[PDB]
Amino acid sequence: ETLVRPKPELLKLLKSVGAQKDTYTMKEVLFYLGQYIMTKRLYDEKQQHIVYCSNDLLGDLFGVPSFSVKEHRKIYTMIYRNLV
Ligand SMILES: CCOc1cc2c(cc1OCC)[C@H](c1ccc(Cl)cc1)N(c1ccc(C)cc1OCc1nnn[nH]1)C(=O)C2
Ligand SMILES: CCOc1cc2c(cc1OCC)[C@H](c1ccc(Cl)cc1)N(c1ccc(C)cc1OCc1nnn[nH]1)C(=O)C2
Repeated sequence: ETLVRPKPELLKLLKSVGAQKDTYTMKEVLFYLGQYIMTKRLYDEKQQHIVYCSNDLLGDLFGVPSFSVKEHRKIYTMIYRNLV
């Protein structure tokens, strides 16, 4: 139920995929990031689970060049780095 306030860069990213809010549940953040990954085609066509964000704003925000979507605890850390 927790509402979080994204830092400026993550907030702009969320707004790029149609987010209209100031604060978000972690669920909404994950949905919007998933939409971002889909729209920017940061997932690989052939390779399961891996998101390639090295060329992308997302990579700048997360501080990694790639990650697996299976690693939920790591994903939470990467997002929380970008929350107030
Ligand atoms: C209540 C809503 O919850 C979630 C929604 C979404 C995800 C995880 C969630 O919750 C778990 C933390 C993840 C995802 C992973 C990491 C981030 Cl940086 C962003 C989004 N995703 C997603 C993105 C890419 C790929 C290849 C599979 C995905 O998703 C199936 C998948 N996820 N894990 N295995 N398969 C979404 O499109 C939305
Ligand atoms: C109550 C919160 O729980 C946890 C949170 C986190 C982790 C483990 C947890 O609990 C298990 C010990 C682990 C991690 C591993 C060891 C330590 Cl020395 C520090 C952090 N991690 C994490 C860090 C780096 C990498 C490359 C992957 C990670 O994570 C994979 C991963 N594991 N599960 N999903 N993704 C986190 O970013 C947060």
